[PDB]
Amino acid sequence: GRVRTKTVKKAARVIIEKYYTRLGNDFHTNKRVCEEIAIIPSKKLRNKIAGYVTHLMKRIQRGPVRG
Amino acid sequence: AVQISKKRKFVADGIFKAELNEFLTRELAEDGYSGVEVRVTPTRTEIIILATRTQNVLGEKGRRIRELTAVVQKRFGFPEGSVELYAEKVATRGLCAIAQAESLRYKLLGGLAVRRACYGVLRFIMESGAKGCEVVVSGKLRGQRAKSMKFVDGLMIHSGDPVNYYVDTAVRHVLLRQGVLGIKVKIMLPWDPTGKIGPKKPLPDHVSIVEPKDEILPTTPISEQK
Amino acid sequence: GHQQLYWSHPRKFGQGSRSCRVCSNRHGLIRKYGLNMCRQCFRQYAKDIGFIKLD
Amino acid sequence: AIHRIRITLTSRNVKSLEKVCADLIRGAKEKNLKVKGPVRMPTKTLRITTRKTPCGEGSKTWDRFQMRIHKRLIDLHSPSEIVKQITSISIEPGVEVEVTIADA
Amino acid sequence: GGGHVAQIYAIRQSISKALVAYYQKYVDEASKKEIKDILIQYDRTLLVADPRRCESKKFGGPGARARYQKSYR
Amino acid sequence: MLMPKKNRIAIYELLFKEGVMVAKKDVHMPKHPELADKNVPNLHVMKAMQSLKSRGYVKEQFAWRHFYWYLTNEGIQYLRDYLHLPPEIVPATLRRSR
RNA sequence: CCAACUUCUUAGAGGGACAAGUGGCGUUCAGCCACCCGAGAUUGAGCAAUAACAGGUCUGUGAUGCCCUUAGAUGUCCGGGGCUGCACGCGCGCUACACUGACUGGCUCAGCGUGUGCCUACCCUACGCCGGCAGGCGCGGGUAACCCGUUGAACCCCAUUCGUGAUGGGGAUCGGGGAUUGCAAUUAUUCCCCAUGAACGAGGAAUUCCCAGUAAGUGCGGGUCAUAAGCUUGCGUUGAUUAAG
Ligand SMILES: [Mg+2]
Ligand SMILES: [Mg+2]
Repeated sequence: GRVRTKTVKKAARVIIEKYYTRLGNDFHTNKRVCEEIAIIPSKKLRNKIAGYVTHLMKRIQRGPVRG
Repeated sequence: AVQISKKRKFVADGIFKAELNEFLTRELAEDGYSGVEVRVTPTRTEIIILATRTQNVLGEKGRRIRELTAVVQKRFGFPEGSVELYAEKVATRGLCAIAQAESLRYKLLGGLAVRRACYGVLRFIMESGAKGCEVVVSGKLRGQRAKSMKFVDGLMIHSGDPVNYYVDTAVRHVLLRQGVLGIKVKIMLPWDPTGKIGPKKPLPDHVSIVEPKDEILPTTPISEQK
Repeated sequence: GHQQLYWSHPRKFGQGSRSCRVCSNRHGLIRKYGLNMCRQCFRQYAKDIGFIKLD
Repeated sequence: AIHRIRITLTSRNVKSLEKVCADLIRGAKEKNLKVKGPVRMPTKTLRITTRKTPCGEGSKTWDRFQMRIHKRLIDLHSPSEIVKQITSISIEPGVEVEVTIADA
Repeated sequence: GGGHVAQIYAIRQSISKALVAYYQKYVDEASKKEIKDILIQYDRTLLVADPRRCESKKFGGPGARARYQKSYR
Repeated sequence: MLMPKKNRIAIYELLFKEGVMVAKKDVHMPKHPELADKNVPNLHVMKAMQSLKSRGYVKEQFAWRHFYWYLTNEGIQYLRDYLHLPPEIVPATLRRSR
């Protein structure tokens, strides 16, 4: 049931490409970044986009993801 | 006299509000009626009719305003004129769903084809800034047995609670020569104003991302003392 | 006629005297909170009263 | 005068009575009166239930309509000449305000 | 509120964490972590609350999950 | 109906002093509400106003259970011919307001 | 001011948890499984697409087409009967077949919610004094986080009596008396008392519901209601087993 939807996996690639330098590998800081930088309508997908953006922040610093 | 409980006050003006909305629909059907808005005061209360064609509720110096505050008076029991109508032209004339539901009510009574008339109105909502709409005509078309036409053109959601205010539904009836026709128009409204013409509070299936700024001065430093 | 006994059976207590508020049924009505509407009638204005759902 | 007044406010919707709450809060405190806060009496939810069908055919469904009325309540002390500018600083169709009689 | 055994777990819960909160505030936390050691490893649910609740009835059977008997003929 | 003459004047004079009246479709009530004093039940108000429609002088709709009317302008020039009133004595249909 | 406060009571804004942390599995891709910390590492439900059905509803609808009827009217009202009639078959459901219980007396702890009417006239009732009991009487609150109401609910807890018995388990059947609702209680409206004490000893082939505050036992409040719950709808409690040619 953990598998993440499209519009969360769509909205993460538009963020982390465009704000790769304004981030980190911390979920609770990137939570606050994602609300600042784009209008999220509600809290649940706020920190659920932020989770997948952090899921790439420990990741695209290693290997060739679409980065 | 003696006074009743709050739980029977809120249903009393809840059921007051429904009744005159029923009759004024029965009375101002031909006008692009589209609802009411009521203000209860301990003074002259103020009902307003949101009619598009505001002429046809007026006569010579408000004929069908003054008695349509008097039929409301001597039914519900107001004092002598603590209630008044005001006719009011609504903005986005064919974008509120009830209005053209009343228009194509009378446009089917002139004897048109259903496909000619609906392509009239389907092109009329979707030209009127509507993000999406779809119109259903049900009833006794060609044959003994009755069938159903629908004219989806545009985007429209169906579930969640935000099919409450991005959309409105209007269901009306058209008495034709045999039986009764069924009209069922639903229209999805644009987010655009955060304000007047549409709803606020954007639809949660998309993220409105913004650009980064001009990224000025990354280079070797500078300073000013002022 | 002959008004001594015409409507004489006492329309008082009992569901032959309670009626539907909208268009004159007497079955399945809702006397809760003094609404006086039959079950079929209540659903159409449902929002028009203000009873929204869970959502 | 000098009195003891209580103003009440209740509605179906909550967001409108949240603002009418704070507006009379600031509307006494701009005239620097003394207020006791908005007391939170519990929300009255009535849950009338119907069988959702016009006939007897179905698979025994039911729908649960409900209306939650919120109610809040505030004392003041001031004389009741200014019950008009307590009345007429907000119009607001969906709220129902009352003021308790001022014999103290 | 409660019942007969819904209450005695409620006072067991209560006076377990009562002195733990007196020992965050009027003795050190070394001894508080000491008394939290004995309480947690022995059936932990004393001073941490039990979360679950009633899980309401639905509209087709006699409770939360039970249903009425269906009759095919 | 059977038209008692002093009662029909009382229902016409209320229908002449303004252009509204709000009879309700429950004919087994002894006392018509807007009149309530000159001893009229609801059948008298029904079947007099029903006589008017077939001539066309009044014009109706129907609410939930209330049975409203409106006064066509031919009705006004008939009501003066029943109540002996000149073409200065008018209803409230024309204007009293601002 | 002849006290300080919000911890429970209550809402409101906001915070909170995402499968991020840790290892293992896996094209090191979506992810999966183990623990770390945590109140929470799947809370329950509502709205639910296209395209359908000769599904149901003309006996809700001043929604309606057609057809029939229209005064020795299927319109309308009053009076009595009727849907409740019983050689029989089937379907949801309630009690029981006991000793893990039935009695008797102690003893005790809930939540949701509703309450006097524009018309419509009958509401929840605490207290007091009469009665073995239903109930009757005056006197008072309550249009309600104000009164009923700290809602002294049941199961259960404990002390006695009862002992494997068709038994004091079980209460169908039925006679007599007694009270309230009402225009009227008979074909018993309900309630109370005394008496009567039938099958029934765990249920054939078959079949239904259900996986954690779950089934199940257990009461309670709504709806309908003048008098009314063996129903339904909610709440609480005790709580487990496993085509470009
Ligand atoms: Mg109907
Ligand atoms: Mg035995």
